Amino acid sequence: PFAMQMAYRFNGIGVTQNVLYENQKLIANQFNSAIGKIQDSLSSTASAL
Amino acid sequence: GVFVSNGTHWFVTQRNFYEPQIITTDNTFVSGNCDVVIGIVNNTVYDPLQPELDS
Ligand SMILES: *[C@@H]1O[C@H](CO)[C@@H](O[C@@H]2O[C@H](CO)[C@@H](O)[C@H](O)[C@H]2NC(C)=O)[C@H](O)[C@H]1NC(C)=O
Ligand SMILES: *[C@@H]1O[C@H](CO)[C@@H](O[C@@H]2O[C@H](CO)[C@@H](O)[C@H](O)[C@H]2NC(C)=O)[C@H](O)[C@H]1NC(C)=O
Ligand SMILES: *[C@@H]1O[C@H](CO)[C@@H](O)[C@H](O)[C@H]1NC(C)=O
Repeated sequence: PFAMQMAYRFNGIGVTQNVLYENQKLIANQFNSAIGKIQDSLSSTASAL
Repeated sequence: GVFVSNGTHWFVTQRNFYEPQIITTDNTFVSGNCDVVIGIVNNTVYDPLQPELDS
């Protein structure tokens, strides 16, 4: 399961996995906002490539 | 490692080779309350000195 995969990647950079399980919804919201910002900067800017 | 269930009983194992052990307080660590983890499960954590020492 995907949150268990994210918990052991957090463990790979030296954070304990309870930090992820206790902040799971904040972390998923920050990810969804960052994807939306990538999409806006590609959808209106014309020198990126 | 990871908590796994064989259908009836809960164990802890390493991720790349299957070798199930009893969940004790040397296998695990405590942090926080049971209401902030999505998907937590009710089970017992055995204390490894209560049969060997009650002197
Ligand atoms: C899941 O694991 C438990 C724990 O070992 C199994 O229960 C044991 O089964 C053996 C053989 O039938 C018995 O000798 C033990 O006394 C049982 N232990 C306990 C605590 O009851 C259980 O059978 C396993 N289930 C499956 C489907 O493999
Ligand atoms: C896991 O165990 C806890 C504690 O025994 C259960 O929490 C209780 O839930 C009932 C209603 O379901 C409440 O009225 C109690 O006040 C709760 N106890 C505590 C100490 O908060 C929980 O329901 C169990 N979960 C499962 C899935 O069995
Ligand atoms: C897994 O999905 C079920 C619905 O099929 C849901 O009830 C359960 O809470 C989910 N568990 C986790 C850990 O998200």
